Amino acid sequence: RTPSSAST
Amino acid sequence: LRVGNRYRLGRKIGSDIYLGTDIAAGEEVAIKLECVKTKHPQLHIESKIYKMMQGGVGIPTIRWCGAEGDYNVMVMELLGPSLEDLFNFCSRKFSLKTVLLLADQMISRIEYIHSKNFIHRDVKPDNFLMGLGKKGNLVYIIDFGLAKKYRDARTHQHIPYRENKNLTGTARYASINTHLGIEQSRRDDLESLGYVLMYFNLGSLPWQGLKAATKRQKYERISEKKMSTPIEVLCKGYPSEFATYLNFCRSLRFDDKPDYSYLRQLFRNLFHRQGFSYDYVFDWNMLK
Ligand SMILES: Nc1ncnc2c1ncn2[C@@H]1O[C@H](COP(=O)(O)OP(=O)(O)CP(=O)(O)O)[C@@H](O)[C@H]1O
Ligand code: NA
Repeated sequence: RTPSSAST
Repeated sequence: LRVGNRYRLGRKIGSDIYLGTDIAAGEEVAIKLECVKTKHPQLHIESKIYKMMQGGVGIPTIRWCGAEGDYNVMVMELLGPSLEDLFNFCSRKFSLKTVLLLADQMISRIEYIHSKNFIHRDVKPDNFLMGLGKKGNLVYIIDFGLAKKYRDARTHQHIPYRENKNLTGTARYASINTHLGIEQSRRDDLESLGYVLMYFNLGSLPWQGLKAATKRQKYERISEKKMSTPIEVLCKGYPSEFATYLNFCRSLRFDDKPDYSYLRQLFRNLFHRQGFSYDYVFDWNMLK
């Protein structure tokens, strides 16, 4: 998954 | 393997979550496992939130919690595919009617959570799942890993205003307030849903796929692009209600109770002018 779309 | 007497573990359905059976009931379940030794135990936290939410329409039922050898275990209602999965299955185009059907239930789910003294802080298409079977017209919300109390449960004292707070949840769908490092509140859950609805309308958001050297330089590009994109440019070519919704969320004060009813009614009035029926016939129900 793209990091812009990942839960952080 | 067994778990909690009456549950049989199957294979993964994502990461961790496994297919299971309730052997006693004869019903498929989802089983979340967390290694006991894990650095940052959170399952047990997620379970206590789900427990406060129980009785809620579109909240998964937690059937059993406990530890089994090397694992903490949460057994829950088995849910269908996420809104992101269904979006990919629909060729990353939802019809206006599907967006409005989803908007009506999603605002309701967020209101329900807020009524139980929590903010979600991770509103995104991946954390809404359709039900299965008789629940197949119901939008569920999941993944309370980043959720927290915004008010005292007894006094309904709101949490204090604070700044310099780090990005919590997902860059693509985060409120402008979240990018600025402001403590999240009810408004931010609703503002994120606004980005989700225009994401479904467009197929992507204009701050997607920004080139950056790092993860940090990238949240900064997404921040800049978001703050420099007027709501009327974002929502151009779509019904004004999507812009009105986001202007309302952006106008809310930190400790303001949203008018959930007004926001639902915006979309219902649009739904009625289009001549659509609330028959739960989503785009994916048409796939042959
Ligand atoms: N009760 C349930 N029924 C069916 N599927 C479920 C479920 N609970 C979670 N899932 C699915 O299992 C996967 C993992 O769920 P979870 O909410 O733990 O994701 P996550 O917190 O690890 C973020 P990421 O998926 O990016 O790693 C997701 O793809 C979700 O769709
Ligand atoms: Na349906």
